[PDB]
Amino acid sequence: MTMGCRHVAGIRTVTPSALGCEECLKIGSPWVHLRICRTCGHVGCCDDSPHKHATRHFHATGHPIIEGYDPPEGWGWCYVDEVMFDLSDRMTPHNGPIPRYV
Ligand SMILES: [Zn+2]
Ligand SMILES: [Zn+2]
Repeated sequence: MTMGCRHVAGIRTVTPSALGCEECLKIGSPWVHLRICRTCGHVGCCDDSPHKHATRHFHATGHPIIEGYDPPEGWGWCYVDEVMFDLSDRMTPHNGPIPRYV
């Protein structure tokens, strides 16, 4: 899909902390789509969502590469690069059934 930047060389297959955006789950609120780090395994709603968990989390932890978990297409977005590359065979397995609200 896209040439992976050096950041990709340090990402692995991780395990999600929840069945969706943990922050949204804390208040029982829906999400649009989910982005999980290929590092800490923590999930978050995209910046397309008004909650913006993935973006604030990125700034908080420094995890620039996220994967679409809610849409398990198998791609990795690197915030600092703005490039979306392929993770088709490395895609994170489901730890449960993700509640698609939207
Ligand atoms: Zn990068
Ligand atoms: Zn993270």
